[PDB]
Formats: sequence, C-alpha cells, structure tokens
Amino acid sequence: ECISIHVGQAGVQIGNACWELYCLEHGIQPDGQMPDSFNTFFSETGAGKHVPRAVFVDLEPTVIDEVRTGTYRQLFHPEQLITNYARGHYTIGKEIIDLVLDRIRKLADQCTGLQGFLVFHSFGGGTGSGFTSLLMERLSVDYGKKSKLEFSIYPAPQVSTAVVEPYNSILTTHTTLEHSDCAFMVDNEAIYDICRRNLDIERPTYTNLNRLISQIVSSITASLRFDGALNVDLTDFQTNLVPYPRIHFPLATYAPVISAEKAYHEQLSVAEITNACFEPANQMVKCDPRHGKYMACCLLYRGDVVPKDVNAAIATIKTKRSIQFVDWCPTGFKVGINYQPPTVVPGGDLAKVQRAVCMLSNTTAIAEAWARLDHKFDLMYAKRAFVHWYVGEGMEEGEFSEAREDMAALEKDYEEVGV
Amino acid sequence: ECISIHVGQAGVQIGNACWELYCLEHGIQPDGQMPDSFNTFFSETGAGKHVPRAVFVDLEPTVIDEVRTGTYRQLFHPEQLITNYARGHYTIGKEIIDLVLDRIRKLADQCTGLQGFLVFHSFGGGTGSGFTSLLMERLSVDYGKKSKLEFSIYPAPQVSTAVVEPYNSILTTHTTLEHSDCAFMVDNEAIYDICRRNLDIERPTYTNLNRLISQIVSSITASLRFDGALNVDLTDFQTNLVPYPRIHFPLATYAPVISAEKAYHEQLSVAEITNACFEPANQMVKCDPRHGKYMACCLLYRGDVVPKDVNAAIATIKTKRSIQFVDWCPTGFKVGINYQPPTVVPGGDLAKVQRAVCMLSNTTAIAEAWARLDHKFDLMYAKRAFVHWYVGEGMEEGEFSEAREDMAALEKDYEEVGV
Amino acid sequence: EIITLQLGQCGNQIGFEFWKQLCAEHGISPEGIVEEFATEGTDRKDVFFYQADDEHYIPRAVLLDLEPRVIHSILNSPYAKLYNPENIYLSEHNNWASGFSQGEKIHEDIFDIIDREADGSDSLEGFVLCHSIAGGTGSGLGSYLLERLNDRYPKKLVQTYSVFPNQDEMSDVVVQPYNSLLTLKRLTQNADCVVVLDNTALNRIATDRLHIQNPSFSQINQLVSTIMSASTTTLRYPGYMNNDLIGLIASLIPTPRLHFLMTGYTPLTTDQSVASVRKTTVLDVMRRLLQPKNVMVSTNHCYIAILNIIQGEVDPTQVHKSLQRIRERKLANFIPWGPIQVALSRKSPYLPSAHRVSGLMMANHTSISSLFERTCRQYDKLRKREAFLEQFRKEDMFKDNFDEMDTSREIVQQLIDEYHAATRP
Amino acid sequence: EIITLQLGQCGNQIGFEFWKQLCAEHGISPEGIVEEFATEGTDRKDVFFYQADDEHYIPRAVLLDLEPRVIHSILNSPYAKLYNPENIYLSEHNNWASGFSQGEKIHEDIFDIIDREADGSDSLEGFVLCHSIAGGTGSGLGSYLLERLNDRYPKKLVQTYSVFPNQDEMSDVVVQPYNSLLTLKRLTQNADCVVVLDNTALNRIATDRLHIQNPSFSQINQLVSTIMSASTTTLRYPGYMNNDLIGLIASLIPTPRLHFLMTGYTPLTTVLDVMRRLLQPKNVMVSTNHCYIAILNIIQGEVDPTQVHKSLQRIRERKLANFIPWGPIQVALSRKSPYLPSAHRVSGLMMANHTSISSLFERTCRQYDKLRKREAFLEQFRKEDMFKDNFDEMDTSREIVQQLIDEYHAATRP
Ligand SMILES: Nc1nc2c(ncn2[C@@H]2O[C@H](COP(=O)(O)OP(=O)(O)OP(=O)(O)O)[C@@H](O)[C@H]2O)c(=O)[nH]1
Ligand SMILES: Nc1nc2c(ncn2[C@@H]2O[C@H](COP(=O)(O)OP(=O)(O)OP(=O)(O)O)[C@@H](O)[C@H]2O)c(=O)[nH]1
Ligand SMILES: Nc1nc2c(ncn2[C@@H]2O[C@H](COP(=O)(O)OP(=O)(O)O)[C@@H](O)[C@H]2O)c(=O)[nH]1
Ligand SMILES: Nc1nc2c(ncn2[C@@H]2O[C@H](COP(=O)(O)OP(=O)(O)O)[C@@H](O)[C@H]2O)c(=O)[nH]1
Ligand SMILES: [Mg+2]
Ligand SMILES: [Mg+2]
Repeated sequence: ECISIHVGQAGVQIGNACWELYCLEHGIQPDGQMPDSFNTFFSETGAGKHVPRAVFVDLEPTVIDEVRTGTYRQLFHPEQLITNYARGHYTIGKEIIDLVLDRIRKLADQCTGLQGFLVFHSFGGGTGSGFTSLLMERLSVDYGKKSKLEFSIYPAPQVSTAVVEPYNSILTTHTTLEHSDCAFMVDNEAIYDICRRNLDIERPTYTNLNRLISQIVSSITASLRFDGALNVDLTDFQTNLVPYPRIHFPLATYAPVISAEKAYHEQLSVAEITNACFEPANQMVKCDPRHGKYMACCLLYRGDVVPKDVNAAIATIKTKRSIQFVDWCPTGFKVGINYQPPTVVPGGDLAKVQRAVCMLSNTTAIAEAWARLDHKFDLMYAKRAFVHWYVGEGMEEGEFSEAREDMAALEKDYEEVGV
Repeated sequence: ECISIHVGQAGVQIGNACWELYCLEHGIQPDGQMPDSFNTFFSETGAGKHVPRAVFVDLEPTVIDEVRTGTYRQLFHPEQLITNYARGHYTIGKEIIDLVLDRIRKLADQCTGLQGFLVFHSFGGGTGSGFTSLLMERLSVDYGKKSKLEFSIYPAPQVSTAVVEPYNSILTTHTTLEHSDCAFMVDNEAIYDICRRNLDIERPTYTNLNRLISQIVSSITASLRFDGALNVDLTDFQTNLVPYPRIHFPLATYAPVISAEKAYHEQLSVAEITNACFEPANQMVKCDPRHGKYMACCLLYRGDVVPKDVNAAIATIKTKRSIQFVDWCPTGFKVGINYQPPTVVPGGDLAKVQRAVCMLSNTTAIAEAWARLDHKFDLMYAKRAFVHWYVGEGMEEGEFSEAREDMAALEKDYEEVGV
Repeated sequence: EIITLQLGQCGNQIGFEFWKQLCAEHGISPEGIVEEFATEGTDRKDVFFYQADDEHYIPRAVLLDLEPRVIHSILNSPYAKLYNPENIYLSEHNNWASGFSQGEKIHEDIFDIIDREADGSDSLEGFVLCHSIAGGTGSGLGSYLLERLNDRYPKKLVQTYSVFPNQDEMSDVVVQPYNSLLTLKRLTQNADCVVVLDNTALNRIATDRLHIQNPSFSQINQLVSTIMSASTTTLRYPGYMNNDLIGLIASLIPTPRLHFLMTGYTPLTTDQSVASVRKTTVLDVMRRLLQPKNVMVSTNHCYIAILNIIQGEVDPTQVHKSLQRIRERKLANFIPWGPIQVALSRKSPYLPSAHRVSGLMMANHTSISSLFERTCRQYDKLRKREAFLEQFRKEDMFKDNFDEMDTSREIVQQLIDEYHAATRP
Repeated sequence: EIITLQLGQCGNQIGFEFWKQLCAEHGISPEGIVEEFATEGTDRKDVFFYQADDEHYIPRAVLLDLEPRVIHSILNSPYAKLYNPENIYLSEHNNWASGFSQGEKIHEDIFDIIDREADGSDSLEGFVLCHSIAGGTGSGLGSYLLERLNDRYPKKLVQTYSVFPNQDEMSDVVVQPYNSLLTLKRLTQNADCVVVLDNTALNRIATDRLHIQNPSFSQINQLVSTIMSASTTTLRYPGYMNNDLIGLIASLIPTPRLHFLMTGYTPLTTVLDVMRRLLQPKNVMVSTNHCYIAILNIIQGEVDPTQVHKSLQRIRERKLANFIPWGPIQVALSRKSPYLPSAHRVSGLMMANHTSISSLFERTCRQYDKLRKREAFLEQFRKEDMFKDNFDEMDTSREIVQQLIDEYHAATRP
C-alpha cells in the first residue's frame, strides 16, 4: 500500500518505465485489464479494471500531454496527471501545492495499510527539485510518521549539463536533509559507462537508461511486494540503512547486465553476481569505495536463489580483505529473496536472467562527492554570477550561507563516521 | 402524493429537466403512455394515459409556448400551464393569482394523500419573486397545515445577471421567512465551478446546469419515489432540518459527478463519496463551510448503498476535526437510503453511476452571505437608485427599513446560534 | 397463545424476517401451507399460527404504519399470502407527538383487530411488540398502544424489542433524543419485559464475526429474528420445564422497575461452516457469550441476573462443572447483596444444524445505565437552547406546555438513580 | 496438552512444516480428515490436536504476524483448510521497540484467542513458542507474549525454539544486536526452557551431511521441525517413563537461570554408534575447559537395554565427554509412528546442555557494546514510547546477560 510520486522530465519517464514494467509482470493489458500481489500498487474498481497509484506533477505540460497521448494513456485516472530552484520552490510550485495535496489526500484516503512514499525526482531540473522540496516538506508536516523513500538522480561531478546544477543541488539536498528518510543517488555517467562496457549499447537513448533504472526499481519494489522465503517492508529499509538521521544516502547496484548473446556465456553463480555488485566498476555512482567504507548494505534477490548459497557467496566475497568496513558495524547486512524472477519487456535491451540482485550499500566516498560539489558551489558563488534569478524569486544570500554551513556540517559528520 | 409548482423561467426550465428525468426513471414516453411508485407524482386518468401534478407560471409566454410545442408537448395538461418584485406581486400577480389557485386546488382535491408543495423559483427575477411571494402567502393562509419548500437560486457573491437582485432577494425573504418552511438555496456559480472541475466542460449552458439541478432534485425526491430500507418523507425534511423556524436554509450537494471517461479509473468508495460531499470545494454554494458550523445535516442516499458502509464512512468523516458542529447539538444527521440508483439521461452531462448520495446541511457561512447581500443593499440604498421603479407599485421606504432590519435580526439570530 | 405488534418500517421488516425464520423452522410453505412431511410435527404450531377456514395457517401478526411503502413491498413479497389481509392496517394518507396523535385517532380499528385476534386465542400469554425507538411513527404510536393495552389488559404481559439509536455515530435522526426519551419513559412506566438492541453493536458484530463487508439491514434482521425465534422456540418447544414465558421472565426480574435485558447469541447466519464455527462446546460458548464482544449493545458495574438456553446434545454434569470453572475464574460478578439459571431446548426437527452446541443468553446488567446517561445528557443539551420545538408547538399534546417531557426526564432520572443504587446494598 | 505461539515469518514457516510433519506422523489428511488405515489408530492425538464434529482435527496453533504475505501464502497451500480461521490473526497493515509497542496495542484480541484455545483442554502442560530473535516482529512480539503470559499463567511451562542469527557471515539484520540482546533478556526473565538455534551451523550441517547443495528455507526449517517432532515424540506416544514434559524438563534444568540447550539428530546402524555420533560438536546443530551439564537421548524402534547398558559403559570408559566437577546422564527410549517408513534401522536424537553456549552470548554482548559506544541506529528506537525518554531497558538487559554469563562461568568451576 504505497503511493508513487514523480517530478521533472526524469521523474515522468522513470514513472512511465516502472509502471510499464509492473504492468508486464502482473500480466496486465496496456489498459489495466487482466486476462494480492498487485494489491499494493494497483487498486481495483467495480469491473476488472485497476489504477496505478501514480501522481505525476510538472510545470511544463509537454511531457504530461505526451504521456496522455501515449500507449498507456487509458491506464491512469485522468485527474492523476496534474500539470532554477527559486522559481520552482517559491513562486510557481507554491501555487499548485494545494491542488497536488488535494489529489494526494484523495488517493491516500482510498488506502488502508499505507506504509510510505516512493518519490522520484532529479537534482537536474531546478523547477522539479524546488517543487520536490516543497511537496516533501508539506507531506512531512501533514502525515505524522510514514516512510518517505526517494529515488533521486545524482548528477556527475564532471559529466553533466553543469550550468546551474550546483545551486539546485545544494538547495534540494538541504531541504531533503531536514526531513528526509533516505535518498538513493544515481548518476547518468555511471549508467552510460555500465551499458557501454557491459550491455554493449552504443548510443544509449534516455529511454534505455530509464528502462534499466526502472528494472532496478522493480527489483527493489516488487521484492518489497512479492512474498518470498525472506520478505521485507519499507520501515525495515528505513531503519536498517540509517545509522544516523543525516547519513541516509546509499548508492545503487545491480549485477546481471548481460545482453542476450553473452547470457549463455556464464552459469550465473550467486557469488559471481555478488562480487560484481561489490566490483567497484559495476556500481552506479562515481566514487571509489576503497577510499571510504560500507556502513551497511541491503541485498534483494529474486528468482532461483538459495539462502545457504547466498551465505557462502557473501562470506567468500567479504573475506576478501579489500572490503574495509568500519570498526563498529559487526552486523551491517540484510538480505531479501523473492520467489518471482525478474521480468523483461519484449524488445527490451536487457536479457532474461533467472536471478537478480539490487544492493543499497551506504558508503562514505559520497562524502568526497559532497565535498567536491560544495567546493564547486563556493567557487561559483564567489562571483555570484547568474544569481539575481534566485534573488528575485524569493530567496537571499542568507539562504546560500545557511545551506553551505549545513552541508559543511553534514560533511563533518561524514568525516566523524569515517573514523 | 405531492404536487409541484414552478415560477420564473428558471423554475420552468428546472421543471422541464425534472420531469424529463422522472419520465426516464419510470420509462414514460413524451405522450404519457408507458411501454405504487408511479402515482407518487403522476396521475393516471381512466385510460392508461398518465400526467404529472405539474403547474408552471410566467408573465412572458415565450417559454410556455415553446414548451407547449416542445418535445414534451403531449405530456402536460394544456391548462396545467399558466401564462421588479412589486410588479411580480402586487400590480400584476394579484390579477391572475386567483386563477392559479383555482387550478392548484383543482389538482389537489383530485389527489388524496397530499403532504406539501414543491416551490421552484428564483431570487433575482422580479416577476418570479413577487409572484412566488403572493402565491406562497395565499397557500399558507388557506393551506397552513401543509409543507412548503423552496428550491431557489441564491445570487452568486460575484456574478449577477441583473442589477436589482438585492431588491428582489430582500423583499421575497422578508415576506417568506416565516412561511417558507425549508428552503434549499443553490448558487449557479457553484454549478459552474463544479461542472468545470468535474464534468470537464468548456462552456456551461443553462440547459446543462438545469439538468444537474434536476438531478439533485430527483436525488432528494428518490426516497419517496421508490422503496428503501430507510425511507423518509416531507415532514421529516421540514422537521429534522428546522432547529428554529427562522433558520431553515440548508445548502445542497451532489458528490458523485464524473464523465463517462472518468466513470472508470476508480471504485466510487462510499466513504470517499461522502468526504467529497463534505469537501469545501465540492460544496454547492460559494460560502466557506469551514467558517461556519454544520448546525444540521441530512443525507439521502440512493442506489446500492448499505447501512454498514454508511456507518463506517460517517465515522471516518467524524474523526476528521476540520468539520465541527455547534456545541449544543451532538446528533444532527438525518440518514437516508434507497435501492434505486440514478438513471443517466441519454447523451447528458453525467455518466452511469451505481452509488449516489445527496447531502444537505445548514451552516453559518450563509450568515456571511446574508451580510454580503446586506452590504450590497447598503450601497443600493445609499444612492436610492431607481427606486422610482418600485415607489409607484404600492410599496414604501418603510417597507425597505423593516425588511432591512429583519435581515439584520436574522443575522443576529444566526450569530446567537453560533455561540 | 401470543400476538405480535409490528410498528414502523423497522418493525415491519424485523417481523417479516421473524415470520420467515419461523416458517422455515416449522417447515411452512411461504404461501402459508404446511409441507407434506410436516404433518407429524410435534412442536406446538398453535403458539403463533392457527388453522384458517381453508386449512391454511396464518401468523397472529399485526402490521401498523403511516406509510404504505414497506407494507406494499411485503405484500408483493413471496410471503405476502402468509399474512392475513384483515390483520393489516395502513394510514389513509418523524415526531413522537405525531405518533401519539395518530394512535389517538385510530384507536378504534387498532383495538378491533387486536381483540379480534385475542378472543379466538383461548389461553393468551402476553404481547410482543418489536419496533424501533427512533422513528417518529414507531415511538409515538407504540407508546400510545402500550399505554392503552395496559389500560385495557392489566392481566397480560407485554414484551418489546426496542432498537436504540446508534451511539457510535451521530444519531441517524436529528430529533431522535426526544423520541427515544419519550418512548423509554413510556416503556418504563408500562412495559413488562424489554429487549434493548443498539444498531451500533449489531453492525459491529456483523462486520467482525460474519466476515461480511456489507451485511447491514438484511443480515442484522437475520440476527435479531434469530434471537427472537430462539426465545420463542424454547418457549413453545414442548418440555417438562420452561413452558411459560411469564415464568422464564420472572426469573430475570427482581422488580418491575428493572425490566430491561441484555442479549447475546453465537452468530451463525452465514453457512460458512469453515469460517462460522469450526468447533463448539458448551464451555466455550457460555464463556464467549459473557464477553461484551458478542452482546448486541454498545462504578464496579456487575450483573443482576443471567439466563441461558442451550440446544443439541448436552451433559448436565458438564454444565455444572463448567459453571464451577466459570465461578472459580470470577470472569463476571453478581450483585453483592443478592443471593443463575440455564435450560435445555430442542431444535427444529427438519432444519439442519452445522454444529452440536449453541446457546442464547439474556442478562440484566447495571452497566445498561450508560445509555440512559447518554440520552439524558443529549436531551439536556438540546433543552439548553430549546431548538426544534416548533414542531411540537403545532401539537395539542404540546401546544400549551411541555410538562410531559420534563416529567419524563425526571422519571428517567429516578430510573437511572435506582439502577445506580441497585448494586449498593 | 500444549499450545504453539509462532511469530514472525520464521515462526510462521516453522509452524507450517511442524504441522506438516505432525500430520504425516499421525496419519492426518491435509483437509483434516483421517485416513481409513489410521481409523483404529492407537497413537494419542489430544497432545497436539482436538477433533471436531466433522471428524477433522484442528491444530492447537495460533498464527501471529505484523504482515499478511506469509500467512496469506500459507492459506493458499494444500494444507490451508486444516487451520482454524478463528485463531489466525493478521495485522491490518521491523524493530523490537515497535514490536513491543504493537504488543501493548493488541493485547486484547491476542489473549482472547489464547484463552479460548486454553479453555478447550484439560491436561494442558505448557507453551511452545517458535520465533526468530533478530527481526523486530518476532523479537518484540515474543517479548510481549512471554511477559504477559508469565504474568497471567504462573503454572504453565514455557518452551521456546529461538532462531539466532548467523554471526561469522554478517547477520541478516543490521539492528540485530539490540533485538537479540533484548529478547535474550526477556527469555532469562520469564522463559522456562529454550532450544537455541542458528542458521549458520544449521545450514552447514544441511550442506555437509544431508548432501544437498540448494537448501532453501523449506529444507532448513523442515529439519528444524523434524527436531521438534522427535523431541515431542515420547510425550505424544505414551510409554512407561518420561510420559510428560515436566519429566523432560526436570531431567535437565539444574537451576532457574541456567536452562539453555542444544540439539542434533543423526539420521537426518547401532544404538551404540548413533549416540556416539550424537556427541560430536559437528552434530550439535548450533554453531576454560567448558563442559556439559546434562545429556539426554531418545531412540526409536527396536532397542535392547543390554545393548544400551554395554554401549553406555564402553563410551564411559572412553571418557569422550566431560562433566561438571562439582556435581554428578540419561538415555530414554520410545517407539516410531506406525506410518512413516522405517528407512533407518535405529535412530538417535540428543538434547543436551553445555556451558560452551556462553560464547554466543559473549559475541552478542561484544557486538552490542560495540554499537552502544557509538550510538548506531538508535534514531527509530526513540520513536517508540518505550524508548521515548531513555534506554535504561537496554542497560538493564545487558547487565542481566552479563550476570548470566558470570553464572555460567562460575558453574563451569566448583
Ligand atoms: N533518470 C533519467 N533522468 C533524466 C532523463 N532525462 C533527463 N533526466 C534528468 O532530468 C533532468 C531535467 O530536469 P527534470 O526535473 O527532469 O525536468 P524539469 O523538471 O522539466 O526541468 P526545469 O523546469 O528546468 O526545472 C536532467 O538534468 C537529467 O539529469 C532520463 O531519461 N532518465
Ligand atoms: N441556474 C439557472 N438559473 C436560471 C435559469 N434560467 C433563469 N435563471 C435565473 O433565474 C432568474 C430569473 O428569474 P425569473 O423569475 O425566472 O425571471 P423573469 O421571469 O425574467 O423576471 P422579471 O424580469 O423580474 O420579470 C435569474 O437569476 C436567471 O439567471 C436556468 O436555466 N438555470
Ligand atoms: N433494526 C433496524 N433498525 C432500522 C432498520 N432500518 C432503519 N432502522 C432504524 O430504525 C429507526 C428508523 O425508524 P422508522 O421505523 O424507519 O421510522 P418512522 O418514520 O417513524 O416509521 C432509525 O433508528 C434507523 O436507524 C432496519 O432494517 N433494522
Ligand atoms: N531459519 C529461518 N529463519 C527465518 C525464516 N524466515 C525468517 N527467518 C528469520 O527471522 C528473522 C527475520 O525477521 P522476522 O522477525 O522473521 O521478520 P518480520 O516479521 O518481517 O519483522 C531473521 O532472523 C531470519 O533469519 C526461515 O524460513 N528460516
Ligand atoms: Mg524542472
Ligand atoms: Mg420576468
């Protein structure tokens, strides 16, 4: 019983991909018709019709309209698809916050066993980031105690349309830090490199990146949903990943990325996939964990996997001295196994695999990433160039100083937990 | 066995819509020959031919003529149709009112189990207002021990069709407050807003609005026009909702309203429908419900409703604090159910629905509406504009003073009931 | 013999369900004709039904209402022929005063039907009056009829099955406080035996224990009809013990002022053998029925008197040892200054049973004063500002003053105080 | 008679396969019907069952869980109809504090169910509890049930089969130390007898001796249920000696607190070699000359007391075991069910008590101190009322476990 939210072009496209995947793996026609498991995300109507618990919000209608004229136009309840951080946090998103709250309340009241939220967004779109901050704060104040998962997109430190990204990132990160639960960074640079090296796609179209990311989101969420030999809930994810209220930004991982042709060139050893997950080049974040340490991990599997083999694999891989945890986390793992195997969209780039893994291993090199981001932020703020746009939209340099100090404090906390 | 009367062009068109909707409910052709409930409002003469207990009135014979030639030309009895507030009451109304009463009695004596009359009129139309005042006054004098209910169109706070609306409204109210047993104000602007928000229409037209209004009227009369596990009659309406003789102006509401496209993509959770009835935006009058306490409320469900589900839904509504009542009335719901569901008129505005509810309640924000009307009247009296259009009709400024102080006393009484 | 008085649409529906359940129990055709095999029926069908001049059998029923709606609905029901048309009344064309007025205005025909049914009955035993204390019709009319029957038949019992307004939620009728207050005043002053039902608890049990999400009116009627049928069956069911309702009730009434009961029965409407009851045992059923969970109602309050009726195979030794176990655990408590009872009855010979043990309990608990406290608070709340009085001003019984309602309030106060002090020696 | 209180996903499964084993042993149809060949059966059934008018037998079990998934799947199994829907209970909508808070919240219905089940039997002996100690669900709910049961039924045995988390491999719950420590403290405070378990050595033996390289939870907990059933056999199957649970418990428990056990089954042949095999550390399913406390074995099928005496003597001279210097074993016998094939000539099951178990507690206490020194993952615990103000409960539990370890070490010496 969870609600999916999205913001920005990235949010909308990830929503599209993930909902398409869910429809696929529940045997649902593109129009919500089925020729319980789905009960959480798919409520049912009087007739044999379901409705995704989806709410997509963006300033520019373009993407929403294109979805409304897409193949899965009929799937969504038509009212669901409601249509510079300062711009998208103070003067515009504020004027639709009430409407989105009304729709959210209407949807949630239908529920009975609400657990949390799956809010998708990106740090790129300043409008999307600001609106995400405002909406997140309003939900936090509104609903007392419910999980607030986020699958955000972490821009690369070099590879990005870096024009105003640092300011958007600092503001959204600050607002999130104040009242968040755990945000899962992902970088398009990492996805590009992974698909090129492993999946062997030359020009990875943004929809293909969305497809892979959606498959990751499936591997996590459907595992949260499908019954299995070892299941898990959302509050479990929140509590087992947050050593401290501020350090809740684990990375992502996913082993099986083999295309069809080479899918026959391996026996799919559980240990091999676990190692690949721990293989530094297979992570979906630009960082070197060798510099840092793994605070805690959560391991989700699906398909033909055996707990004892998992235990043997993890023992073998961690016994490798290269992995360097901290001296106060003797127990920093959690496993998850689901009977259902992964599903592949027809014509999709990915190849069918009997097994699958998705790991959220909190690390500390993200501290170095934050450090470089803050340094670049300070450098760009020195000149104050292209800032009056922020100034006139309901913010002041005091806000910049406040966010700078808060992120410095967070980095200091990261260093503390580094010793 | 109740009769209906309609005044003004608004009343005429509303009656048209109500009667067409009824004949659709009972499958009666325009002639009056079908291909117990039926007699509840229809009369069958010696032959199978049926006729409703319908009588309208209008100075200008255009609407009466067209309805005589209208599609339902062959339904009404030819005599059943009958062809500046002071003009509407004194100089013109007094002349023909006697013929109207003759016809009314000729209809009533035919019936046996009479309980009351349905009054369909406006508050701005001078002719309609004055004639309604005279008619109801005479009816009360001669038919005191019987119910009398107004279903008027309270002037919208911002949009006025004519310019002398305050005159007509104050005159009719000052004349009728004692006698009008229980009135259901319904502001058109609310229809505009709700239709734009829910029906997804671009240009509202009086035909669609009147179709909706007749829909609500059918909803209220359904508990009579068919069986129900929890039935109710006119005496109940005019007793449960009358905390005091003066305060009998409950509002209207009709929550389940969706286009055929939006008909699906949801389940019509009766709890959600009730909350919609109570949503301030969904309310049917431009008067902030959250300011005033819902002194009295009444709900007349129809279709496939269930006592258990309504109990749970109303309890869920109760747990929300945003709705508050007077601290001296802890029990003020008049529940109502009926098996028959609403019938969608072919090619109409609304779409098929199985569960339908029709809320109705008394608040204090109507006091704010009265104060707004009184302020507009203060402006109108300041210039004494065009009062010569009334001076020669037999009225006097003393009438204005007494009616104005009467409205002030009504506001003061509402204030007292608030505390 | 015995007659039934059925008032308000609620009373009419409850009575229709009651006759449905009864005719099913005795194997009577819906039209009102006995089934072939039932020719040997040992159970006394004369208690309610009686042979008609055409060899049919009809309930000793009475339907009263100011609205032909539900009565006509029933008359189009498959079981319309079950009733006698002559035993049915409708008005020519909600407030307690209005019901009182109509009762005054139709006394003649009402007693005509009543005594027409009574005179034939050689040995009458009492009256049962199922109705609701919320509907203006039922409230006033039942008040008037109870009063008049008390005036005319001082040697006859009267039984009532009231349906209190829900306390869980805002009352279903706005002016329900006045109706309930007046009707309860009349009942206390006149009624002999009472069976208090609150729709709130009925709904709660229907949702929780029947596992149905929309049971409501039909299912709650099933339950209440089952309760009444169980009581009247154990009465009529021939046996060497418990062959008179007067005797049964007297066991539960220390004095007339206290003649309110508290109900309970294992819910078995749904077939649902897997989900309804997997196993049964007199110990566990008696234990369950003591809990407030299975009751049909919403200061160390304790019991005043409890009676239980059991069906199917039973071992009396098991019964008394179970009672000893219950006493040892002290799950419940009796009045301190005071000094129970249980009976065994058969079942309908033809009706199949999906178990071997079941029971119905009737209790008189001092905690019942909570409802009257709530109602008194509500009525005082309404009287504070004196709203909704205009309707009564139209009534002759209230045209002059309202001393009737005030005296009713004080009588209720005395009743509540007596209940409170009952536990105290 | 007896009751089963299985909690969390671990407990739910444990119960599923335990009842599967029982139904196999007593010839019980999946629907609850009784097979024709078993109609004249002599094996007692009241011990774990109570028949019904429909001749079907209803397990004396209650299902508890914070989530529906597992039990919902169970009710889709071929064995679904067997269970009693009334007893089952599912929360409408993972930390020990949260579990205990819910336990405080849903006291009423839980003990309604428990009392209803209890009053349906005459010779109830004690309680059986099957739960995992790591997850917040099992840990907290078991803590609440144990506390209130000891405070309610002070004349009934409480038997628990806890499942402890893997250690050498990273424990399957990051917040495992807190839940484990608190659950152990509760067990010391109230629990009567315990049968500790761990997935590590359990799967180790499952892979090294059962010869199966793909052991799912199904096979693991199937072996666990086998241990359970073989433990209860003689009680189920009346004989001459040890005809009651109290007889079992008295034969082992030396003192109030020092009541922890370890187990193992050989044929997962001779009465000599079997009990020999029951002694090795490899066969003990769980993972400074620490020694034993008490040793007990139960044998199935044919047995010659002459063989037993001679073999026990011969092993006694071989001194393969160690005993407490300051204090002065047992070999019980029983019969096999008349249904399951006797693929084994003679089997052997052991449930002994050893001081070495202190090592597990030492590890867990070290981990808890490790975390507490830096206050890791305490943010959510403060959310609950129990840990809203302070964490004194944690300190008290840690000191209690330390006292228990000290007592064990003292018992290792005269
Ligand atoms: N995961 C993913 N991210 C994408 C994709 N396409 C664009 N993005 C990210 O989304 C960001 C664009 O910002 P959105 O917030 O997505 O767009 P917007 O919200 O319409 O943008 P503004 O109005 O300028 O704030 C880009 O910076 C990319 O980082 C895609 O296919 N997949
Ligand atoms: N909602 C709605 N309002 C209507 C409709 N037709 C007329 N009205 C309103 O009703 C009022 C007209 O009152 P009548 O009494 O019908 O008007 P008249 O009869 O022309 O009155 P005089 O000009 O004073 O002679 C105005 O407020 C109109 O806007 C209709 O179809 N729908
Ligand atoms: N037990 C029961 N009560 C009902 C039923 N339907 C309505 N009621 C309740 O009974 C009262 C309605 O009284 P009614 O007999 O309908 O009133 P009248 O208009 O005075 O006849 C209210 O308290 C309703 O909540 C029903 O089927 N069963
Ligand atoms: N051996 C074993 N342990 C299990 C099984 N299922 C769950 N567990 C254990 O139970 C704990 C998981 O926490 P639980 O309390 O069961 O989960 P929750 O109910 O989701 O909070 C871990 O110790 C798991 O090892 C199973 O089939 N076998
Ligand atoms: Mg944007
Ligand atoms: Mg006009």
